[PDB]
Amino acid sequence: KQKVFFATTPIYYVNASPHIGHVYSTLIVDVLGRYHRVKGEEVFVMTGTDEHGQKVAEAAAKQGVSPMDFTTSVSSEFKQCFQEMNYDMNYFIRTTNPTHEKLVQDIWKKLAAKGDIYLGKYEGWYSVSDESFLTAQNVADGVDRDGKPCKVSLESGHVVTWVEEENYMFRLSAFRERLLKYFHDHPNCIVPEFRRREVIKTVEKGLFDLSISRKRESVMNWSIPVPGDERHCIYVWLDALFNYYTGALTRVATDGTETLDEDHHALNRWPADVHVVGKDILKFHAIYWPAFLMSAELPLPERLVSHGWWTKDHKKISKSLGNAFDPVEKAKEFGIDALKYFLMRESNFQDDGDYSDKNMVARLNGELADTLGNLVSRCVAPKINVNGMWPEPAEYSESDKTLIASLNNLAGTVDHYYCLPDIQHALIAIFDVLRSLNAYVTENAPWKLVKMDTARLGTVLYVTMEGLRICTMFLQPVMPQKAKEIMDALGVPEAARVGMENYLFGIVKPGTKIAGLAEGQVVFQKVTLP
Ligand SMILES: CSCC[C@H](N)C(=O)OP(=O)(O)OC[C@H]1O[C@@H](n2cnc3c(N)ncnc32)[C@H](O)[C@@H]1O
Ligand SMILES: [Mg+2]
Ligand SMILES: [Zn+2]
Repeated sequence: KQKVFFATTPIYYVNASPHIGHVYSTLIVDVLGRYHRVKGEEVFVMTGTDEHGQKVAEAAAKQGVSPMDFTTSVSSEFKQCFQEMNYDMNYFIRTTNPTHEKLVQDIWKKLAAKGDIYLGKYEGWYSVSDESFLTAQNVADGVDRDGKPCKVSLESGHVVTWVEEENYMFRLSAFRERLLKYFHDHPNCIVPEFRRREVIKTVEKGLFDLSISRKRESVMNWSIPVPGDERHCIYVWLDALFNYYTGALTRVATDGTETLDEDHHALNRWPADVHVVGKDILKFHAIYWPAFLMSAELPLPERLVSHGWWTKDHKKISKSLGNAFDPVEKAKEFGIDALKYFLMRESNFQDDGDYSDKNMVARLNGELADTLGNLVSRCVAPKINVNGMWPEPAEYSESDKTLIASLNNLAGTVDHYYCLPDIQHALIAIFDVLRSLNAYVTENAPWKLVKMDTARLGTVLYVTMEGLRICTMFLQPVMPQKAKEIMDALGVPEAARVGMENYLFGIVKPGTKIAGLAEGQVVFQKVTLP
C-alpha cells in the first residue's frame, strides 16, 4: 500500500495578520494536495500557527493582551484567511495544542536519551524577529529604524541582540558528516538545486552546536517547559519544527478532539513528500530539522521546497515591516482563482519579484479570459454547439491527430511537473495546449460548419471539448472553483473529472448533455486598471 501523500506549509508566527506570503506558501501546498487527490491518491496536507517564544510574546505584550488571548485571536485570522482562499487543508495545527506540547516533550526526552543534549552557555548574537542564533560572520554593523548604529542580521537585516545565558545545547556539530551524506545521496532532497548547494556549502564549512532551550524569563514564560527542568523552556524552533510530526500522528475525532497515535506507521503519512518553506527559513528545515530527526531516529523528509519572496519596492513583504496588503481583499477585488493562477504562474521558486496588480490583470485578461474563458464560450455557444451536447466525431484529419497527440502527451508533462514540483511549468504546458485548442477552433471555423457540414463540426467540437476537459482537469488544483464551473458547463460527469484513467483523449461519451453558459455569462470577467 502506497504512503499517504503528505505535504506541509510552515507554521506561521502569530505576531501579526496574514499577508500574501502566507497565502502563497499555503497555496503551493494546497495545489500539490489537490493534484494528488485528482490523481486518485490518499492525501494529507496541513498548515498552522507557531505560537510560542519571545517574538510572539512581545507582540502580545505590545497590544496589552495576554499571550493566550493574543495567539488565539491571531491564529483565528490565519484560519479564517485560509478558509476565504478556498484551500482544502486536512489539518490546521497550533503549537499551543496539548497533543503537540506533549509530543515536543517526548522528542526532547528522545534526544536526551540519545546523548545529543548537554547543559552549556550560549554567548552570542540572537535575532528575536527571526528567532535565530547568529554567528560572528552572520552579523554586520548597521543601523536601526531610529538612525542609531547597531549590529544587524545578515540573514534578515533585523537588529541583533547579545545573549549570555545558560542553555541546553543540541550536538549539531556531530551531525556534519551524516547531513552531508544525506544531501549527496538524495540529490533532489532540497529544491531548487542552487539552495541544496547553498546548504551543502554551509555544512561543509562546519556546524556549531545549537541552543535548544532558553531561561523561562527570556521568553516571558510563553514556551514549552523542558521536561524535568522547568527553569528552561524549549527553543521555539525545536517545538515548531516537530509540528510536522504531530501532524503525521494526529487523528481528529467527530467532536474535533485530537489524539496522537504512538507512532507514525498506522496513519501512513510520515515522512513528508514535500515541506514547503520560504528561503528565510532554509537553515532550520535543511540543517536543524534533519539533524533532530536523525537523533530521534525518524525517517527524513523526501523533499524540501524552499521558494523566494513576494516583494514590494524590492523588499520582502513582511509582518515585521508592515508593508503588507490584505490578501483576501485583494483576492476579492480581482477574483480568487485569478489571484491563485497569477501567484502560481508568474512566480518560479528561485526568484523574488514584486506583487503587481498590472501583471496580475495582464494574465487574467490575456490568458484566463482570452484563452481559457474564450475556449469555453466557443465550445458551449448555442450557435456553435446547436444541440448542447458532446457530438460524435467522424474521421480524423492529420491536423486533428497532431492536436490529439498534444492532448495525450500533456498528462505526462503535467504530472511530471506537479511531482517535481514545478507548478509554473505545469501551467505553462497546460496553457500551451489551450492556445493550440483555440487556434484549432479558429482554423476550423465551426460557426461556418454549422448546418453545412455536421459530420465535420462533430469532430471539431468533440476534439476541442476533450482537450478543454483534459486541460481543465489539470487546472483543478490551481483554480478549483473556476475549473468546477467549466467542468459543470461542459456536463463532464463527476467520475470523469478525476482519476488517471481520465488522463487520455476520448473519455466523454458522445451524446452527453452540456449544461452550457447563460446569455451574457463569462467564466472570467476582464478587468481594466485606472
Ligand atoms: C516549523 S515552520 C516555522 C516557521 C516560523 N514560524 C516562521 O518563519 O513563521 P513566519 O510567520 O515568519 O512565516 C514565514 C514564512 O511565510 C512565508 N512568507 C512570508 N513572507 C513571504 C513573502 N514575502 N513571500 C513569500 N513567502 C513569504 C514563507 O513560507 C516564509 O518562510
Ligand atoms: Mg518571518
Ligand atoms: Zn504553551
